[PDB]
Amino acid sequence: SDSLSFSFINFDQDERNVIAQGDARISGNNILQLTRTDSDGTPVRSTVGRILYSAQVRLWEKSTNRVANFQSQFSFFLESPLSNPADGIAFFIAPPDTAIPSGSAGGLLGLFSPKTAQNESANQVLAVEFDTFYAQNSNTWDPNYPHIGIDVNSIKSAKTVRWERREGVTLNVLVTYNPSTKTLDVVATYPDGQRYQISVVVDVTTVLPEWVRVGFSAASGEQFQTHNLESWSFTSTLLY
Amino acid sequence: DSLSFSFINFDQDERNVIAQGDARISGNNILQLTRTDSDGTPVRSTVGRILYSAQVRLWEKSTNRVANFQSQFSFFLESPLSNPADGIAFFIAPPDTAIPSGSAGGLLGLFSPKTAQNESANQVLAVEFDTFYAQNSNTWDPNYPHIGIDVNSIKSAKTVRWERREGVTLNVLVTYNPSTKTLDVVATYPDGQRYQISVVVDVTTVLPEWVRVGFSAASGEQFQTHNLESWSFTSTLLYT
Ligand SMILES: CO[C@H]1O[C@H](CO)[C@@H](O)[C@H](O[C@H]2O[C@H](CO)[C@@H](O)[C@H](O)[C@@H]2O)[C@@H]1O
Ligand SMILES: CO[C@H]1O[C@H](CO)[C@@H](O)[C@H](O[C@H]2O[C@H](CO)[C@@H](O)[C@H](O)[C@@H]2O)[C@@H]1O
Ligand SMILES: *[C@@H]1O[C@H](CO)[C@@H](O)[C@H](O)[C@H]1NC(C)=O
Ligand SMILES: *[C@@H]1O[C@H](CO)[C@@H](O)[C@H](O)[C@H]1NC(C)=O
Ligand SMILES: [Ca+2]
Ligand SMILES: [Ca+2]
Ligand SMILES: [Mn+2]
Ligand SMILES: [Mn+2]
Repeated sequence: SDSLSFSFINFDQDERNVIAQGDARISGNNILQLTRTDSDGTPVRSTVGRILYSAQVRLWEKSTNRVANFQSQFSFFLESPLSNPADGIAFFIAPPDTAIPSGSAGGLLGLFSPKTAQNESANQVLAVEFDTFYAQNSNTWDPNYPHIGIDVNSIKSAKTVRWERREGVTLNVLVTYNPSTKTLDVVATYPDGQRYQISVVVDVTTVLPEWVRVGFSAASGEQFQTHNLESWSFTSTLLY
Repeated sequence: DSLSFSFINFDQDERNVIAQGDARISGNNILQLTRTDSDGTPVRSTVGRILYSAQVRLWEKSTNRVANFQSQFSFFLESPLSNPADGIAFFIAPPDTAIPSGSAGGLLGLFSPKTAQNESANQVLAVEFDTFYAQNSNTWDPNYPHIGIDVNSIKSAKTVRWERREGVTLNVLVTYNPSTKTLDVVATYPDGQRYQISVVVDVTTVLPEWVRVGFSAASGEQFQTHNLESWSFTSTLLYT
């Protein structure tokens, strides 16, 4: 597999190329609802939901030293009745058999396990998070404000940019990886043009195995919010 | 909504290919569809096929959408025979398509003998590169080597005369334009010799909404290797 690209303008309830994990569901409105809701559609506590595209991505090839670029465009919105809505949605890359880690329903966003969430040598996850909950005595790894973060085998982001949550408002996001500069880029924009940028230098060949899957994860612990992905398009090309 | 992938060559640890029958990846990273012996010599009575694992949304009734697609591939054939058989085809079929019974020969791994010329029993769209045409056996063929477009029948809706070139790679582009409902084929040899064949066909009447795409080849009493060097594919669903 030298390249893979796909696009979801919206989500089909009869979608064939998605792996749904945990509470992830596609609504009759063609929205992917990651975290669980009750019978009235209200977000609930202690829920994790993830999707992965079924086709695997060859992110790099050790035997010829090729490394893939990639680009992921998506838009999402969050809804909650709470003052401190939690926990956040993330675009992430992980090994093809990745499953929801134990104890990940909360600040670990469905991506990490508590005893190893800050130990990079125990993880294989590259993620772009949209973190809404940052209480310093529980989400201790976080900056003390909502943020967009790039996670490199740790729930403690290698870099963050301050971010404003907007109840029910769609955020459009472009994540790009340039192999030649080993730069992972993140641009996020609200409908009014309000923008957020963040980037890090990361060598994916030391962070992830050669074959990966790509997708999204969201979680709520004691505090909750819905995490609604509306669209997603991805592209990756393996290059010398 | 859309999908694209490419194989510059074939990885022996591929994850997104469904192989059927005798298809395998060689040490040169070539997809060898039909069976070969231990010296790489073609053998009788063999079918091999591959399908990309991710399913293609070829059309959607409820939104009156039909997808375009393009398939770019290079293959070469080798045989010691003066009448080498039977051919390779790019094809599209329902997602659970399996090698039909009796299809190791002129049916190209695509059709079953009883139903091979009965469009009412088949769900196959294919572009075939047919090297064997003996009129008392492959009665459905024209009496010469040919490239043909097959619509639910081994009897091509249209063919163009073609020349087989031993061991030479043929470059093929197949495109489907849903606004003109035209499937066309441009095949080119390295010296520039070109072949053109096209058919007005409405995919919504020949194939289900969800399909898989790939290749098939076969040999019956006569034989040849059917070697796929590369394949790139893209498909986008558009309003019609
Ligand atoms: C109001 O709940 C906060 O305080 C509780 C007790 O001090 C914590 O248990 C709780 O943490 C859990 O929920 C948060 C928010 O969903 C989550 O980030 C964390 O991982 C725990 O699951 C929260 O801090
Ligand atoms: C030399 O074999 C030819 O004549 C034989 C006797 O009539 C046929 O059996 C034979 O047909 C089978 O092989 C061909 C070539 O591989 C294939 O096209 C056909 O489907 C049969 O499997 C061939 O015509
Ligand atoms: C980090 O994880 C590694 C194994 O992946 C382990 O050997 C090490 O003890 C861990 N370090 C800490 C501080 O937990
Ligand atoms: C053609 O196929 C259809 C559907 O399988 C079947 O009903 C019909 O009897 C066939 N006609 C023939 C055998 O010519
Ligand atoms: Ca957090
Ligand atoms: Ca034939
Ligand atoms: Mn964070
Ligand atoms: Mn033919």
